[PDB]
Amino acid sequence: LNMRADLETYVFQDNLATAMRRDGEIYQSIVNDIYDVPRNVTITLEDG
Amino acid sequence: SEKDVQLMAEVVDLATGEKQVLNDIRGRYECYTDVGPSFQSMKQQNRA
Repeated sequence: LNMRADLETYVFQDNLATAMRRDGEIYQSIVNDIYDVPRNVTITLEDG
Repeated sequence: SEKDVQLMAEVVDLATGEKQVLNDIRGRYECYTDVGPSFQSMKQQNRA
């Protein structure tokens, strides 16, 4: 319970010191229009 | 009403915010009261 509690204060500390924290997996970045406009039945760019 | 689809931003629990929030149906019951082992994610329950 304390290890999970130290985790709540880990993230909100570390991310300020280290900076960063725009991370995930695979594609989420680069090519045409911004953010997550799709939504069904569209594949290959024009938001991208 | 039910009975429609729109993959990516499907509704599973999301409700209308109307013109002012804190609105909800009186049907807050859709289940029976039953308990079991602790699970703190949907994927944890799926393992068992």
